[PDB]
Amino acid sequence: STIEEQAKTFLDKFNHEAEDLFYQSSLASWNYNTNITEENVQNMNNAGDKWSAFLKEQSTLAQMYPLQEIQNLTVKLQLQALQQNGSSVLSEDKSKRLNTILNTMSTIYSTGKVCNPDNPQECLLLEPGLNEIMANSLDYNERLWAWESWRSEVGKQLRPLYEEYVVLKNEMARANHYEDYGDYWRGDYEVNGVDGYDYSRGQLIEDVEHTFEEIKPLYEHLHAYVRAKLMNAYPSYISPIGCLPAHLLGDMWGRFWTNLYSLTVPFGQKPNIDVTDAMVDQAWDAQRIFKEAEKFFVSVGLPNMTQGFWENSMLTDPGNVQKAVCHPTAWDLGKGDFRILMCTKVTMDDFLTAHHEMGHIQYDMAYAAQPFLLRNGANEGFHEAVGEIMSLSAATPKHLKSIGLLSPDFQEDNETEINFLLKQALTIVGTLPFTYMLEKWRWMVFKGEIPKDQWMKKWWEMKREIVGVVEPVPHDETYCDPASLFHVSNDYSFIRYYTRTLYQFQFQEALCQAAKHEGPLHKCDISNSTEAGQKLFNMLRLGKSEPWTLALENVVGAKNMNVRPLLNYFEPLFTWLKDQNKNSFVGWSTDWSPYA
Amino acid sequence: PNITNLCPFGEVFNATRFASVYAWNRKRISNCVADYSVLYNSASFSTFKCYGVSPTKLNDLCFTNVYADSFVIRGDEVRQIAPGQTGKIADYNYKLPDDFTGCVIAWNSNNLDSKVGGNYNYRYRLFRKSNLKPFERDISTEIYQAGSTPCNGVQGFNCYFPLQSYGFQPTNGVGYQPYRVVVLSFELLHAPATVCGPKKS
Ligand SMILES: *[C@@H]1O[C@H](CO)[C@@H](O[C@@H]2O[C@H](CO)[C@@H](O[C@@H]3O[C@H](CO)[C@@H](O)[C@H](O)[C@@H]3O)[C@H](O)[C@H]2NC(C)=O)[C@H](O)[C@H]1NC(C)=O
Ligand SMILES: *[C@@H]1O[C@H](CO)[C@@H](O[C@@H]2O[C@H](CO)[C@@H](O[C@@H]3O[C@H](CO)[C@@H](O)[C@H](O)[C@@H]3O)[C@H](O)[C@H]2NC(C)=O)[C@H](O)[C@H]1NC(C)=O
Ligand SMILES: *[C@@H]1O[C@H](CO)[C@@H](O[C@@H]2O[C@H](CO)[C@@H](O)[C@H](O)[C@H]2NC(C)=O)[C@H](O)[C@H]1NC(C)=O
Ligand SMILES: *[C@@H]1O[C@H](CO)[C@@H](O)[C@H](O)[C@H]1NC(C)=O
Ligand SMILES: *[C@@H]1O[C@H](CO)[C@@H](O)[C@H](O)[C@H]1NC(C)=O
Ligand SMILES: *[C@@H]1O[C@H](CO)[C@@H](O)[C@H](O)[C@H]1NC(C)=O
Ligand SMILES: *[C@@H]1O[C@H](CO)[C@@H](O)[C@H](O)[C@H]1NC(C)=O
Repeated sequence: STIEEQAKTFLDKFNHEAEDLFYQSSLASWNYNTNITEENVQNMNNAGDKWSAFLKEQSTLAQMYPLQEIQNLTVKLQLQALQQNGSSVLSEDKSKRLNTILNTMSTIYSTGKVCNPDNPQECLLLEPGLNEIMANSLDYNERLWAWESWRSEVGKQLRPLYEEYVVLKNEMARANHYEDYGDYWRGDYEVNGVDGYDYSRGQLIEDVEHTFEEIKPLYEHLHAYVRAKLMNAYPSYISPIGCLPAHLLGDMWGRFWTNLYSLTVPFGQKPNIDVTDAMVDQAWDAQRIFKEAEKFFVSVGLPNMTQGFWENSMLTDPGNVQKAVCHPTAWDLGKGDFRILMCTKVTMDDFLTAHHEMGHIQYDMAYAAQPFLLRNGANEGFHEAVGEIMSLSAATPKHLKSIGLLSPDFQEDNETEINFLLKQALTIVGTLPFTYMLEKWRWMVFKGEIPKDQWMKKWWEMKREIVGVVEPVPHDETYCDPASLFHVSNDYSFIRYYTRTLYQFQFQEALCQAAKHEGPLHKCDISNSTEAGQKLFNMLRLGKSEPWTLALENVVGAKNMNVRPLLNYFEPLFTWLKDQNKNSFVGWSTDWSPYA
Repeated sequence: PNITNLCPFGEVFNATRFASVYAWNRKRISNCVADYSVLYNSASFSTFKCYGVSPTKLNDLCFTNVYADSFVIRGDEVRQIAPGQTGKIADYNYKLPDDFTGCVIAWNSNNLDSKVGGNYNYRYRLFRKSNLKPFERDISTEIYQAGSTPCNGVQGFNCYFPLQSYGFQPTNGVGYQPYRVVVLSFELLHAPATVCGPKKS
């Protein structure tokens, strides 16, 4: 008999018995996260340690099949996931050292404490407090002190751990047929099957800046406008020639500029569209909010929501001693079980979060028919983009008026539209250069172009060039600034957030085009459009069975990743900014610094 | 005539315990008056899907030696019980002929055959050397060789156990909760017919 038959029998044996164990682990995790008792901790530990202790043998057995003779693609693609060494390529000592390094790095990051100089006994943590200080405060000196204290009492001891971590993980990757760890991360964006849809690991590198160079003028104009407004702000600090400092952005790292909205409102007098008071006045509970969110998807055309979601899921207000961590999550426990978890309150942000999580649930429900190993998105960027599309499309004034929240005789004009566009831009488009620079730095350091001595300095001039952020105070070699980040100290890839925005805007533009809408793109709505729902479903149902290049062929007409929809969305904002700052100049000079 | 003689459908529909699909239960029914009206009007039954005989004319027809086969399967697999159908249990566990003249009833049993820890007492056949002939029952439990080497009844490489259990749980969604299925077969051979419905006066 052929090898393919043996592989098929092995897969059929494996998946059915894996499903039940995965379901048990998911149920234990749900019980722990919904009811925090001591018993649940060890129950989850002893009901999940078995899942890996079972996956190990299945991975071990899936090597006697010589994966260069299998055909039919789908079988080979399914078997590719199983044939993963993981971290077993190395001996016990190196593996346990790496695990201990990860654990100690996580513990150091998660227990940070910095004390103000006058009281060395009352410290502050990254929890609200120090974060609150750098979020919603006004003093220059205290912001600078908090920045320096956090970067000098957290990331100073991380340098040796990260230095050993880099070489250890690079050695593991080289043992796993990848010359860098950057290749190991980029392997997700790789397909070597059908001809005409193929994609290589190194192509993403050439693609990232190719699609980044087109949005540079927009970022430059936003930088110029924000710098001008900050010059109307804190005096004798900003320079009208250079680029703005680091600790004045409005966050610990400057990942998001949302906290900076208050200082740089275009008009100010015009109030934003907020319906929290209207929602309260009509006595709206969580059930009403979730039913409206379900009706939106039903009107679009997606399948109706199943029973048990309204029963098993913890929708709202745990209340009494029954404590529960309630970061808003959507759980896919398997075996046709879907749930949500949230502490719902009466506020607009809760409405948007409910829509986002419901979209996540819909996408999870779409591909339930695929085999066990292929129940994910085509790549790591599709899932969050699909989730955020509904949030983008559910905040339009027309949709709010249709559900009877805004006044029926409401009229929108130039000022409020520009205000909303600026508010959304400050969050969406102000983070792309930061992510691009961080990922470029990580790839470069993994490849080893920058040696041990050229770590912090190179990081800083690439930040000054790409982003436009200067030194409050110098750091020579004894600090590790990027290490003081959640996604860097916990070993998480960061290029997902760059592709998510482009994917979501391409999807929104395609749906609006095939939805018969006329006018500006930012006022588009996809409610009451069955064709758009059918087009979206035809791609959502695929799962991981097809390459993401083919996935970007049913929603849009081009497989490549282009950036035109972003420049189309912020068109009125760009044309207002063009005639807004007609005296100040775009661009920055990399030589001026606050301290020199 | 006068007062009729009932037929025992209670012991086949309201039995406390059914049997796994790989050993589906068979019962023969003869010399009785069967009333299908109470079965048709019942609202509990989800699937009442029978082809060769019109549902409203069961009482008019008169057959001999009716058969009833009962088992318990998964929700998603109820579509596999039909003439000219293919799947996993249709060709390995229970196969119907292409000239079927019978009637299949299926209903939900989530609150009877489920347990909070899981009901692991239902098993089905997953690996066979070849397909199954119509109305054939196989209970052989022998190790399966998927390669070109003897297995000697030990679960080694490419040597699998043929029967695999079920994982029913109370919180599983529709399509995984257990369903109970019973099929009625109406044969008509040369001996005088005895089994058919009441003659109203
Ligand atoms: C999507 O389509 C639905 C209908 O399929 C739209 O709902 C309909 O909205 C209109 C007004 O926009 C409603 O008409 C009004 O009804 C009230 C009574 O509810 C009446 O007092 C008014 O004089 C007026 O006739 C209509 O009832 C309503 N129908 C349903 C079933 O809800 C919905 O607005 C559309 N969403 C869009 C276009 O975003
Ligand atoms: C199997 O058990 C079920 C119940 O577990 C039997 O069905 C039930 O049979 C009783 C007795 O005839 C029915 O009660 C009657 O209902 C009528 C209509 O309301 C009423 O007028 C009578 O006075 C009497 O109360 C009952 O409705 C019926 N259904 C249910 C859901 O309980 C069934 O007969 C047993 N046998 C078989 C072969 O199914
Ligand atoms: C690879 O093999 C699988 C069988 O496991 C094929 O899947 C079946 O394909 C046929 C025809 O395309 C469908 O009618 C079936 O519904 C599919 N599923 C099953 C379970 O049979 C698959 O098409 C094959 N792919 C290639 C490229 O040969
Ligand atoms: C949470 O766990 C405790 C510990 O067993 C238990 O007493 C309590 O009933 C649980 N909560 C709920 C809502 O069941
Ligand atoms: C996993 O490691 C073993 C050595 O322990 C090696 O023989 C095997 O080929 C590796 N798996 C893959 C898929 O390369
Ligand atoms: C969708 O589910 C709701 C929940 O009860 C129901 O009211 C509505 O009729 C359903 N719509 C369908 C099945 O088209
Ligand atoms: C918005 O700008 C256009 C462009 O001239 C103008 O015609 C219109 O009156 C403006 N609307 C408001 C409310 O200012």
